[PDB]
Amino acid sequence: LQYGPLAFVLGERTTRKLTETSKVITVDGNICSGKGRLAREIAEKLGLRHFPEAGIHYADSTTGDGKPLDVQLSGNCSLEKFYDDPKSNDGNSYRLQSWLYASRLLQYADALEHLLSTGQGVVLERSIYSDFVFLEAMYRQGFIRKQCVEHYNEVKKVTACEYLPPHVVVYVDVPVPEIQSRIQKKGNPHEMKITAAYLQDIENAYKKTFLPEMSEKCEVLQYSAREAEDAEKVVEDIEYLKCDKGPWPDQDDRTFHRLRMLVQNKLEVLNYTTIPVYLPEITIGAHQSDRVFQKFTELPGRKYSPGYNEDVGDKWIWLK
Amino acid sequence: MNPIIYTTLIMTVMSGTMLVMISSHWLLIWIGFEMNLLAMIPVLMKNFNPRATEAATKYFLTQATASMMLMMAIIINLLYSGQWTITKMFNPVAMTMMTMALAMKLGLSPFHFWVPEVTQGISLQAGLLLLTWQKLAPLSVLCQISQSINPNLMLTMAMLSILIGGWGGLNQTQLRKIMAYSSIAHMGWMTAVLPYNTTMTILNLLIYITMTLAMFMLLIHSSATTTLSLSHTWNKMPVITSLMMVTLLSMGGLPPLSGFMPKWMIIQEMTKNESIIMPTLMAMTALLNLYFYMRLAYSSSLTMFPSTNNMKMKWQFEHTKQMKLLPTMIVLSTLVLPMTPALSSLN
Amino acid sequence: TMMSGRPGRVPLQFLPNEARSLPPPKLTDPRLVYMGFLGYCSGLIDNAIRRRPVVSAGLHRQLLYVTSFVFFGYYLLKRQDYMYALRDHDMFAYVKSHPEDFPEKDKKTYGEILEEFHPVR
Amino acid sequence: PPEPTIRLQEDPDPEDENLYEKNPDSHGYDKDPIVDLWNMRVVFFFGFSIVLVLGSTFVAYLPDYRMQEWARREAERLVKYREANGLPLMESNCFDPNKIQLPEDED
Amino acid sequence: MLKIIIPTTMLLPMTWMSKHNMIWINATVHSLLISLISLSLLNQLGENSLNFSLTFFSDSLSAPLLVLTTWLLPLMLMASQSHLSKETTTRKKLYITMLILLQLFLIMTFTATELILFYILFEATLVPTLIIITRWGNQTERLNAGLYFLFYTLAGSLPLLVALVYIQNTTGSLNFLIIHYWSHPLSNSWSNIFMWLACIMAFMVKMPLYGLHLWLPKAHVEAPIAGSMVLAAVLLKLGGYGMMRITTILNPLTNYMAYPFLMLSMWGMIMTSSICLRQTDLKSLIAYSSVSHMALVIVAIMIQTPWSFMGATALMIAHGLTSSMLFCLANTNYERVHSRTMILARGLQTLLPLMATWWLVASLTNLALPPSINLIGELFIITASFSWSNITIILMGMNMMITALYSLYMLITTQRGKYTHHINNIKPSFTRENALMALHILPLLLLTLNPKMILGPLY
Amino acid sequence: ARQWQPDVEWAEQFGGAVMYPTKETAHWKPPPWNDVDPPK
Amino acid sequence: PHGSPDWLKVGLTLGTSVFLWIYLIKQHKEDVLEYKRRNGLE
Ligand SMILES: CCCCCCCCCCCCCCCCC[C@@H](O)O[C@H](CO[C@H](O)CCCCCCCCCCCCCCC)COP(=O)(O)OCC[N+](C)(C)C
Ligand SMILES: CCCCCCCCCCCCCCCCC[C@@H](O)O[C@H](CO[C@H](O)CCCCCCCCCCCCCCC)COP(=O)(O)OCC[N+](C)(C)C
Ligand SMILES: CCCCCCCCCCCCCCCCC[C@@H](O)O[C@H](CO[C@H](O)CCCCCCCCCCCCCCC)COP(=O)(O)OCC[N+](C)(C)C
Ligand SMILES: CCCCCCCCCCCCCCCCC[C@@H](O)O[C@H](CO[C@H](O)CCCCCCCCCCCCCCC)COP(=O)(O)OCC[N+](C)(C)C
Ligand SMILES: CCCCCCCC/C=C\CCCCCCCC(=O)O[C@H](COC(=O)CCCCCCC/C=C/CCCCCCCC)COP(=O)(O)OCCN
Ligand SMILES: Nc1ncnc2c1ncn2[C@@H]1O[C@H](COP(=O)(O)OP(=O)(O)O)[C@@H](O)[C@H]1O
Repeated sequence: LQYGPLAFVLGERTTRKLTETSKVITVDGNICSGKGRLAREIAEKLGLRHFPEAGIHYADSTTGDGKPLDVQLSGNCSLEKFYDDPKSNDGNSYRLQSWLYASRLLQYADALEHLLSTGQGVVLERSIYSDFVFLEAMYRQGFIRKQCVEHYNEVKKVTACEYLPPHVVVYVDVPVPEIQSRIQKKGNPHEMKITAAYLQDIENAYKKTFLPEMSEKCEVLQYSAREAEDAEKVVEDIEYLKCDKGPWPDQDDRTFHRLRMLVQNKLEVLNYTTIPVYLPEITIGAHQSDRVFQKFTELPGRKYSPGYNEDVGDKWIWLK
Repeated sequence: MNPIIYTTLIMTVMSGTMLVMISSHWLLIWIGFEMNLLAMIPVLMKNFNPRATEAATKYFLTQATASMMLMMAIIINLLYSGQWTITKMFNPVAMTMMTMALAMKLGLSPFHFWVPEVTQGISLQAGLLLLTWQKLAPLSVLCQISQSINPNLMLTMAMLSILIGGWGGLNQTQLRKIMAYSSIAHMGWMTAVLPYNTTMTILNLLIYITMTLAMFMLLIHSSATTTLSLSHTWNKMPVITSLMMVTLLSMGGLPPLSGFMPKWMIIQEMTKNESIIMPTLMAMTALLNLYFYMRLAYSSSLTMFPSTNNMKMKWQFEHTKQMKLLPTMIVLSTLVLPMTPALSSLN
Repeated sequence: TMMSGRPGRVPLQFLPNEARSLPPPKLTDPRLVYMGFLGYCSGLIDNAIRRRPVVSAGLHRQLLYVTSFVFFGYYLLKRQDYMYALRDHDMFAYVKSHPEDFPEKDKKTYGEILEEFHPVR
Repeated sequence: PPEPTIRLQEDPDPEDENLYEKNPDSHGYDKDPIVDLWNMRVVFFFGFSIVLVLGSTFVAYLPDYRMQEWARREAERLVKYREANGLPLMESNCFDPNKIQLPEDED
Repeated sequence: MLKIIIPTTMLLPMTWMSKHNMIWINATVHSLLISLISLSLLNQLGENSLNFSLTFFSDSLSAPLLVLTTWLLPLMLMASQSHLSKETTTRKKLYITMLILLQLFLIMTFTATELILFYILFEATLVPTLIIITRWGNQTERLNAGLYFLFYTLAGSLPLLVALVYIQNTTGSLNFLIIHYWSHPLSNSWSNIFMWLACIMAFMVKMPLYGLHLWLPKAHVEAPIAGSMVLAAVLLKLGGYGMMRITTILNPLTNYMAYPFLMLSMWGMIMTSSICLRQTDLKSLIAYSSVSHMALVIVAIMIQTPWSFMGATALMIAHGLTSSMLFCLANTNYERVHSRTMILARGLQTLLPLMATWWLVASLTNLALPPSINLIGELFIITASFSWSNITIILMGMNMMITALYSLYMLITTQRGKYTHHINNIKPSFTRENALMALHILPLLLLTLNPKMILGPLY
Repeated sequence: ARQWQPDVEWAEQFGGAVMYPTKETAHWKPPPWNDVDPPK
Repeated sequence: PHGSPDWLKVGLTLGTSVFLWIYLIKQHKEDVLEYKRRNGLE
């Protein structure tokens, strides 16, 4: 019995499962920061569930086998090519940005579904909120055009007007020279090509816009590089603050039921990520779409429904 | 809203329609219309937004005016003959006013202006319910008094409705407005045979309801509202586009598909009463409906429009909710021509 | 025709008692076979929409579709045949009861009938 | 104008594949040589050998249902009978006058 | 008849459960087998008909058209085998399904003892054709062509439905036997004039008549090869067959209602023959040739004499086969050239001799050379029109001369002369194309031996 | 060598508010992707 | 998802189909018997 209006009618009330410990938390930081390490510690200490940052092949992990598919069949973009050629002629920058934003939207929907179904809270890296800072960095550096940010804004507003912002925002602050040194120490051959201006734009786009917007409606915990190492103080700060300004207290059983119906059925979640606006960076010709879709169908467990694949090994096909 | 409240409101709408259909008193019929209107408004406003509110208020104003006109007609009929039973109207003015009231309720031209806007403002589910279920009470009332209706008024209103639906469907791009104009044209077709044979009216109503239910369920399945959103569908579920094109061809009156059964039969009936010019005019007018259906089919299935990159992610997820009776609706709306004589069942 | 107001009609009976005086349709009726074919088409379309192996996804579901369609088709055919029998019975009774309006035609032979001849040239 | 001048992402137009280059004796039917050869065989056998010849002979030897020889024999007998007895061959009136009744005019 | 209809229906499950690399073989073999079964229908008798049952009957007018319809499908499959190489299995199966549905609808149409069933299938033949034209078409004008083809036909044929139901209301039956036996003269009245126009225009639009032929060049140019052959060979004969079936109730009104259509056809034959001379396209030229021949058939049917009907049937069959062959040859040229222009590729006879022979034979047959059935039908219609009026011979002779001129122009421009230098992808002709041309042409030279099989019921 | 399929330029014809744009309706705007208007 | 053949639904569907077929056969037999009785054939 999957969740539905009937289950809500009989027994399924999601306001009972919330026990003041849910507290959906997003840990946001600058490129190559210690936030990932910090997020893991918070989830371990508070008993929540940690969601690793959504990448190019995040959606491939949740459908069928967790093994990622080919780059052509999932994303059609690469981060290394963006680092090597930020001003690539074939519009790789926007395609990467949109695929990452939609992956983050899917991850947020999955996290909300888990929270509402189980009651155990979640910890996230950069969410759909704060993802616009990378777009601003790309635009100011000149990587993408203005129509690009207009389309991104349209998609973002349409998709995000239906989700609850996170309870707590945790920000790790690292100065630009320090993270440049960290990048040099990292050793990834593509990452030292990141210009200092790009990181400065990311940081000041974080500080000037995202932080006040989260502050006016949520709780903000700005942490420096040193003081973020001690997770005990972070957890104590998380417990001490009380959430009374966001929409979460105003939600009831009916609104929670509507949100739980929305977060599952991922097609509606991703419905507006493919609005019919034809930018050259994201649009695909008919022949290319046909060929790629045909190649996708030939994958082992993708021709039919999940339970109706003979080659994978599903049996009793003629009676399901 | 709460699922229990939504179910209760739907039951109340159906109960109002049933009360209209099973009652032999004018006052009880008016009560059924009032109950239907009262419970139908929140269904339009299930998804709260300014467009839904404006559509709901337009619908309320039109329905309230129609109900008041209907009550005035009932009062005049009672005055000139102390009878409450729904039978011969016994008065020309009362019959004329009741015909206008039922035209307002149905959506026949020139009282058709509210249908496209109400359909556009409200959601697909609300629109589907409004387009098919609402027609049952006014059509039943019109069938019950078909022996008294003036043929001139009904025939001219039906002709105007067909013309207006055909002309207005050409311009629209949003699918909901196309469906509204399609409904207007189909009702112009269906009410033209009321003075002659009500069985043809019922048969056309059933066929139209099946076709529009199938098309609205297909539109809900592939969540598309504008034409381009429908053009994007072929990249994910080509079967849906193919079935939608077949249903669109059926809705245009192309034989041997099911949609040809009513028109043909209706023409036959009007030929038995030595009415030749009008059926020809309505056929050449339905050619316009066929044209914009064909344009929609060209946009949707017969050609492959450019896609979008993010659509790749939609390839990995399946439709979680499946609506039952969709295959049955498609089959009934496409391949039931060879069983045409079953209309003798007085359906 | 408007047999709705026909006297002695039960308001909500699908098949009146007198309809039992007519031969039931054979189980191998072509129309019943067509209803079975419609049911099979519905089953195939249901398999196609759900993204399942179209021919051999659910045999029980296709069987249920076929059986339901055949059942409804059989009863619908019985009602249709009864209604047509009623129409013919009323027609014949009325033509018998009003001999004045349906006079016997004075039978004539082509030998004593002058039809104009239009040559084709 | 930093626009890429590319309207959309598209595969390049592929060049036509010659069926002879990878397979001489290509028959122009299919790229799989065995299926191709058998397609040619069945097409030639059922088109020329079975239909075009057996069907032609069948049509040639169709029984005379049009009744041409029967009509010739009937005409021969009629002509012989009418010549022997001095009758004037073909008759002007298709139907005998006595059977036919003409409405009187009296005008 | 069900021995023919049932196997055509079984062709669909046969195709859909075939292996991915064996659909063409099975479809071709069983289509040819079906054609052999259809051969039995040809043995007509001088009496009424082969009344199989209450729903289907066969005449000596329906038999040749039925045999041609059943014979065309294997050729359509062999023609479509070329450009569908890079197509997915589902779409190829859908294409074969459309072709099979078209054949089934045509087979049910040509017998159709009742006129309403005939009309229903006559309009049912319109959906698979439109899908084929608008889906598997190369040019971007296939959409406009499909719209023109749909609406030109439907606007003409919609009043026909009203006329038919009116006739059923008054006459009481639409069965063709009862209609023929109980026929009564049509008085000269405005209502009867409009009944005549309604019953005639639906078939004259599809033939097509000059002035309503605008849809035919578009539909023939933008369609794929199989759609082109099925349009030129069988779909054009529906109008003439319907007209010869339905003119049995329009007498004696036709005696003076045929003047506008006779004049239109007798002048449009000259106009389209002249148009063929100045043409930059091959498929358009062949389409206009088809228009000219169908105008001649219209004249023959409207004359309404036994020789007219015999010549009309012979010309129908001959033109169907010849136009199908010409479209095949044009498609084979276009596949190598990829341009579809007459003067872009020249002197192909030096490079492809056997295809030059096929071109010569097809042009000679189109040129109405004796003793081919093309000239048999042509000459019968000429003699009948001469009996109608002695002045028609001028127009008919002018048409004959222009027909010869444009046929030999088509042959010379594409075959003779010096080859174009900058084309080096003219590969040797496959066995498939040669077999296709042979199977197109041999039935014509075989039917010239037994003309009585295609001379219609008035033989 | 390739079957023609609609491109962006062909698809933009159906992207307007209504077909056959005129002077009066040139200033009309398509409804939002979701049926929600700004609260202003 | 990870779903086994639901034997409850399969059993219900088979039972419904078999019951409907048996009922149809019995109804046809009774109808033909009643018609033969009324018309006095057998
Ligand atoms: C696509 C075509 C429409 C299909 C509609 C859906 C089919 C499923 C419906 C299931 C059965 C319907 C009714 C249920 C049976 C019990 C109800 C029964 O008692 O009603 C009787 C009546 O039965 C129904 O009317 C007959 C229903 C049959 C509808 C099918 C006819 C469609 C004809 C063309 C398509 C051929 C069938 C295609 C496959 C279904 C009482 O008649 P009566 O109260 O005294 O007269 C009222 C009407 N008046 C007022 C005008 C006089
Ligand atoms: C390559 C170089 C040449 C090599 C070849 C050398 C050999 C020369 C032979 C070629 C032609 C020479 C002429 C010889 C003709 C003799 C045969 C002829 O007399 O038979 C004809 C018979 O032929 C057939 O009638 C014609 C063929 C039938 C046409 C059907 C076509 C096959 C089906 C394919 C589909 C059709 C598509 C179009 C549908 C309409 C005429 O029949 P008929 O004189 O009376 O009497 C027959 C015997 N009777 C008395 C018992 C009755
Ligand atoms: C030396 C001989 C020269 C002449 C040879 C002529 C051979 C002609 C063969 C071609 C025949 C054409 C097909 C004819 C089909 C029409 C007739 C058909 O419908 O009749 C059916 C009967 O058809 C036959 O039973 C089957 C014939 C099918 C096969 C024909 C032979 C060639 C088949 C080749 C198939 C492939 C061969 C193997 C390839 C690998 C049903 O008959 P029915 O309506 O009950 O009859 C009632 C009257 N009765 C009672 C007196 C009988
Ligand atoms: C454009 C491409 C081709 C399309 C199809 C063309 C074919 C359509 C043409 C119609 C055929 C003829 C129509 C009427 C024929 C009747 C003879 C009549 O025209 O002649 C005179 C009739 O006089 C006048 O013509 C009256 C009619 C005038 C109004 C008709 C419109 C004329 C021009 C319109 C042309 C538009 C054609 C295309 C429309 C889209 C004789 O006078 P009278 O002997 O006393 O009456 C004879 C009839 N009776 C005996 C039953 C009484
Ligand atoms: C490619 C485009 C071709 C378009 C073809 C359209 C024109 C077809 C010809 C006219 C079609 C309508 C005719 C009506 C159908 C016939 C029914 C009939 O015959 O009944 C007549 C009725 O006749 C009519 O009603 C005809 C009215 C016509 C109204 C529609 C006019 C359409 C255009 C007319 C001019 C077109 C003619 C030339 C068209 C050329 C092609 C463009 C008998 O009347 P009763 O009631 O029985 O009277 C008996 C007691 N006295
Ligand atoms: N919208 C985006 N655009 C470009 N790159 C992104 C985007 N989102 C995430 N990334 C990439 O994800 C990588 C991991 O982020 P980061 O947290 O800084 O490193 P780590 O996971 O080691 O802590 C980074 O290299 C960053 O560039």
